[PDB]
Amino acid sequence: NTTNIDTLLVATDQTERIVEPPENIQEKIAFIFNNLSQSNMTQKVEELKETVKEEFMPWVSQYLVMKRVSIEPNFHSLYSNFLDTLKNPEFNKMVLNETYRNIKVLLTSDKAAANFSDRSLLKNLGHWLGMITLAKNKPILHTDLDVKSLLLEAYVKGQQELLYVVPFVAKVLESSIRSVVFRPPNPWTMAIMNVLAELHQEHDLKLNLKFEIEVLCKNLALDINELKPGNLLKDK
Amino acid sequence: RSMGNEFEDYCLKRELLMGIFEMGWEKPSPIQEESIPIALSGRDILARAKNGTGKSGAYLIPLLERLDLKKDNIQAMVIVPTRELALQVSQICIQVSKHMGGAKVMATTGGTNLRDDIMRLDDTVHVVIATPGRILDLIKKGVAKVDHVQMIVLDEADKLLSQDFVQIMEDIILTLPKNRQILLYSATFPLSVQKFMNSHLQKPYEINLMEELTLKGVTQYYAYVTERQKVHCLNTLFSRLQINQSIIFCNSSQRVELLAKKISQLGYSCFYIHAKMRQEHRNRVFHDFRNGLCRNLVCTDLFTRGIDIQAVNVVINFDFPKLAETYLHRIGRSGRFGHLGLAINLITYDDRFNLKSIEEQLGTEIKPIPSNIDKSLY
Ligand SMILES: [Mg+2]
Ligand SMILES: [Mg+2]
Ligand SMILES: [Mg+2]
Repeated sequence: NTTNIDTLLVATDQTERIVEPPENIQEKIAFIFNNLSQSNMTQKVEELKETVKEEFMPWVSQYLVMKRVSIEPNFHSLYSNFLDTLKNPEFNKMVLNETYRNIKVLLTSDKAAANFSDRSLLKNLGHWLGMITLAKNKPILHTDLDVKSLLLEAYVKGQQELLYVVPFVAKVLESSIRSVVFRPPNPWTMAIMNVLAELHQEHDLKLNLKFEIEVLCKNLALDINELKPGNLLKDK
Repeated sequence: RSMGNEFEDYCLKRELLMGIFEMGWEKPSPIQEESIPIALSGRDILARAKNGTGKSGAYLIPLLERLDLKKDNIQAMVIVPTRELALQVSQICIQVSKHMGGAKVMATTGGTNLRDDIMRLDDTVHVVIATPGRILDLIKKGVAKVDHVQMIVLDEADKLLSQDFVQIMEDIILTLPKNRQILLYSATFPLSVQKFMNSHLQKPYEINLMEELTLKGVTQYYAYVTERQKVHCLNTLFSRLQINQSIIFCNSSQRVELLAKKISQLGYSCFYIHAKMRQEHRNRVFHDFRNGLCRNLVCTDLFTRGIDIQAVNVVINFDFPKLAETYLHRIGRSGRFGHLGLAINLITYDDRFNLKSIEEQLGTEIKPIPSNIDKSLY
């Protein structure tokens, strides 16, 4: 399938087992997320509070990130609007950490035994990440995800790793244009852009990755030619 | 004659490749892989292909490639039979060509305002996407000047060459330069299409580019349930599956309505579509659904566009069909948007002979619903 999440499932089955809510609560949560729309969001959010206790919220963040967000990129705005409406800043943090966790499972997974879908899962999680951090004026701390080093490590590893990582980075950075704090010419954003602009100068980078970078620039209203590529790759 | 498995191999303009990349078209599909280089050589093409916009990529790409953007003339035309298909094809064409810097695309149909289209054609249009009646009218009024049209696409030619439009089509062709490249796409080839072929196409390259409907990829279940318990069974399914968007098929327009009303009250997100609705309204509902404004669509077998909705990952047969062909139309996919993950059949005891007959006729397997979903009905 194109929505195989086994790679995430397996990695979870080797983590500290958390408290699973009773089936009637699980079922209610699935029903809510299955039937969530813009025109019932208020009603659905209220239902969510009136049914899920505080101790189940870790499970709910795991459900939302692993089972929904990773394979429903078309409803990212909806779940994000859902979080805004829920006004549960401690729930948001669980979702953030679960997002970082699954991202790392993918980034560090053996790319040879990977499912066809794993690239998509990574892109989707990156898109979501950008939406719940940058777009909402929260930083992506390097102690959670160091984007610049990710790019540099990928370039050392080869085309296969770049093929996974570059579209991941682009999906994340897409959200920066919606952030008063992180939009260009924000220094953190531009340092990543400058590394990407340097990759873009590599003659043998696959054309579709060159397009990822050029399209990222267009989305951030950046002139690709106005970027300031360094010499970080020239060591490698 | 495939130039390779990558878009890059076809020597297209870089700007055009970017548009293709942004569409999410990573590699050329088989219909593209064959259609494109022949079209780029200038050959007429006669192609068998399924109805709808799935194949628009196969002709829009060489069409856009052949445009000369320094010329302020209509250079290419796409004729389609309905206003809906014209809007869809033009939207795709605009997105595909968004990096080309100045490609002017215009859709003109009975749905769009004549006066306003006239005004629009005062300015540069390179590509016209139109219904037959409207474009013939503009050509005849001297508003659409077509003496530079070097390529015309007939999309769904069987419908374009039926009794309603065949003479209008004839009139159009005769206004075009005699050497114009013609690319014809059609699901069927009745006598009308054959006649047009012999009269107008210059030794066409003929390809069957139809992706047949397969059940491969779809996990299919059935659950025995009385009519009394179907909605409850439905509630279980929506509490146990991961549903991005779903389509729920019923066997009549009346039952679609009653079901939609019932589940709307149960907190479901849904719209419904059936036969006793004006087409404009059907189109509005389909647009909303494809745009994610609701999660589930309840409908009859009259809705054939579920195929064009990428997020649909689950189909429910609330009522089991009587015919294998009907079942295959509901659940089968071509693989371009991939395959559905999951199909679930709610069957009464009296549906069993049909279930078994259809499974066998389709050479497929429809398994019983797994235990951990079957519990919680109780
Ligand atoms: Mg029409
Ligand atoms: Mg129409
Ligand atoms: Mg019309």
